[PDB]
Amino acid sequence: TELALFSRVNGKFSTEFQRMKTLQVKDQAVTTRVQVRNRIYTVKTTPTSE
Amino acid sequence: TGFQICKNALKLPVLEVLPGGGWDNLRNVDMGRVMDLT
Repeated sequence: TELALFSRVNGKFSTEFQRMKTLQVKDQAVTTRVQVRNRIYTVKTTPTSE
Repeated sequence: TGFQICKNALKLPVLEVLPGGGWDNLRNVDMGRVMDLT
């Protein structure tokens, strides 16, 4: 605002309002599953076992 | 009826898929040894 009266009386009135905001969200979810199954031999009993 | 003489002489593995062993055709698993392997 600028107000000049009689070309001699001056008045200035300068206002400012800055308002900044910031929001960040980060989510993360890692799932891992390893299943291993070896089967090497198969051991059976002879029918002639005592 | 053992191959350990053979392995000692030749230094070689013995084939591990040998026939002759009976096979239950119902549940499909080997069941016994029928033919003599010497």
